[PDB]
Amino acid sequence: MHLTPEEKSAVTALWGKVNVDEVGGEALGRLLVVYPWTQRFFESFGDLSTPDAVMGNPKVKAHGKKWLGAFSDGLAHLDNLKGTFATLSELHCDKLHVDPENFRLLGNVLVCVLAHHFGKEFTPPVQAAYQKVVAGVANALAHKYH
Amino acid sequence: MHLTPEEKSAVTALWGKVNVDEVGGEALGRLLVVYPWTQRFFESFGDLSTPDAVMGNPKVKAHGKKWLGAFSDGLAHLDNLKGTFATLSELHCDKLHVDPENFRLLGNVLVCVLAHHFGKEFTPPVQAAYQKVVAGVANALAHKYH
Amino acid sequence: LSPADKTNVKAAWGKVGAHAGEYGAEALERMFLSFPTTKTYFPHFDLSHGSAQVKGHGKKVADALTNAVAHVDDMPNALSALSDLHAHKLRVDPVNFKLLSHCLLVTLAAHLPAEFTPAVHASLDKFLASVSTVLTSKYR
Amino acid sequence: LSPADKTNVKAAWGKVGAHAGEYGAEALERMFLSFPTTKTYFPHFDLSHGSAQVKGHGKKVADALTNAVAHVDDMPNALSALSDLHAHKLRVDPVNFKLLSHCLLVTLAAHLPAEFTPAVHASLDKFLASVSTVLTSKYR
Ligand code: HEM
Ligand code: HEM
Ligand code: HEM
Ligand code: HEM
Repeated sequence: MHLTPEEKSAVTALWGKVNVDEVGGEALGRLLVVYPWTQRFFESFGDLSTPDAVMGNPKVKAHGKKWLGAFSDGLAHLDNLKGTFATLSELHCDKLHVDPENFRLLGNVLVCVLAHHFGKEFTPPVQAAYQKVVAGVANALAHKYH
Repeated sequence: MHLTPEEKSAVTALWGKVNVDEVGGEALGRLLVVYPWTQRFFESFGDLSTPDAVMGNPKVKAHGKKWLGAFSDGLAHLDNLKGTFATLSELHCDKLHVDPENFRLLGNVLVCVLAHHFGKEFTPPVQAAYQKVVAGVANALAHKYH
Repeated sequence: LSPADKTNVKAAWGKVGAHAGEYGAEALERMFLSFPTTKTYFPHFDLSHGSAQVKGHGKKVADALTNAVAHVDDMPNALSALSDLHAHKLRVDPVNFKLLSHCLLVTLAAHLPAEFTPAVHASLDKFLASVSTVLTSKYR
Repeated sequence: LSPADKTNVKAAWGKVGAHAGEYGAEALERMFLSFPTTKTYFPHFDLSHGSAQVKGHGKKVADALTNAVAHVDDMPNALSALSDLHAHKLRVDPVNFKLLSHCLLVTLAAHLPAEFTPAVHASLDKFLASVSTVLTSKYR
């Protein structure tokens, strides 16, 4: 995706401060809590009845590091998100059957987490840059749905 | 936009049967009736209080031929919708201030009009091909918004 | 829904008559082809044209809508059971209800040349939106 | 909104205190930058950072929300006048309300480190969705 040099550096700079493990589990957990219907893909994770139960669930945390880790390696290839996520896109469609709308919801929750985590450092321009990124990633992941 | 040869021929074939004047006015009229808030861009058209008033309004019909005509010439350039509508995109943003969401609503109303007009000939596969086209046109028109 | 909307809905749905189930299957087919992402919810179905599973599901959907029309002045209670079902088990993302509503309008338009007037078109869109709102009211 | 949602909302909005207006302007700025299309509704505003028009509008938006919180058990009536206004004059497409709601949550998240817990986050999202539903209820 095409990002200005300014947006490029802004995203890269903030991400160097991110604890991938923690943020990944935090974002996935808030997804399951704020949009309960997304729990349909995680019946095998166990107890997800309460926020506390969701945030303290070991499977949620493990998966947290997993998806965000892939997301992270994606930031190293902003010039070709489609190509970078082609295989994962095929996987979420043909085998996991995940409605692409979910990628967008997770993208927005991720933004909320970053703002909560960084406070005033997550300025409006920084947010705008990240909104472009998450939208780009969501589209790259939905690209091979058929 | 990339369309299979099958979708290509399906769109082209049906469009040869379209009365641009009539369909354009019909679609624009139904837009104004079904989604009233879109009337905000046509205060200068006069009386739009009732469906009858809207469907029988001369300005609505004139504009009808106008946008659909541009839409029509667009079908002759499915390989480059962005390039074909660049100027109109800049116009709707900088001078007309039209929220891009409106292009999508009009695209769906157009599909309803075609189905109403052609009946059984507007088969599911034909609809799918047209849904791709209108989405492609809507994105091409929103491309230069800033 | 204004009283006029209620009148247009009942008139249009009456014309549908016994074709309801058949129109419900067509709308589903139109949805699966036009919006491929909606297929993620039916990985267990044979989604080929003329599939028995699609026709059967089409009638259930159609029957529910018919129930909604007969109880338009009290839909939340009339669809209570379906609301619980989509909210707690099926868990279909809300965005998808607008896609099906659109395909249902396309289907009605293609079969009701005389009844699908601009006014009726408007009332049916509001009606399906109200139905969708009821079906997702218990999600959170 | 469950009674618990009503408690979380009031607690979170209380903390906002006198900063409401200031948070309302920030959210608007976040919206205009992240979702450029929303600018089509303010061609008459100077939309540069720190603009007086944006700060002023920010406070009006913030004041309305504060009114909604104080009357959460009767929002339709409490926002009746604004509902008429957006439906009959402003005519902002419904999709845009979700964009602002998102930017308002981002704004609260950035300023309320301790209060923005997963639960509160969930209640605030439902609250803004309810507000948006009320503001667009009279569109058709
Ligand atoms: C940008 C966001 C996302 C990325 C980058 C992503 C990435 C991944 C990766 C790397 C895997 C592991 C694949 C493997 O097992 O080899 C995966 C699995 C999976 N993802 Fe996604 N994912 C994303 C969003 C989502 C969302 C929103 C959902 C649904 C709410 C989802 C549901 C799943 C599920 C259920 C699995 C299988 C887990 C397992 O088998 O243990 N993913 N995803
Ligand atoms: C694919 C759909 C659309 C196409 C191809 C299109 C095309 C056009 C064209 C060819 C013009 C004439 C430009 C000129 O005056 O030189 C125009 C004008 C305009 N369009 Fe669009 N348009 C589309 C959708 C919309 C929508 C959905 C709205 C808003 C509801 C809209 C509102 C307007 C307005 C207000 C004008 C100015 C009319 C005038 O000055 O007389 N257009 N459009
Ligand atoms: C007007 C809107 C809709 C109505 C009235 C409706 C109605 C129904 C009804 C009556 C059932 C049958 C439940 C049973 O077997 O007891 C059902 C099942 C289901 N619905 Fe909904 N539905 C609607 C929209 C949707 C949408 C948008 C989707 C997703 C794209 C969806 C997906 C499903 C699925 C997957 C099932 C279960 C299928 C199965 O039995 O295997 N529904 N719905
Ligand atoms: C939580 C949602 C929202 C609330 C509570 C809200 C509240 C308000 C209030 C109180 C006013 C002041 C009216 C007056 O001057 O008397 C207003 C004006 C307006 N609103 Fe809404 N609004 C909301 C969302 C939106 C959205 C999504 C947009 C469009 C992106 C929007 C666009 C406008 C515009 C353009 C005006 C008039 C600005 C002017 O005075 O020039 N509003 N809104």
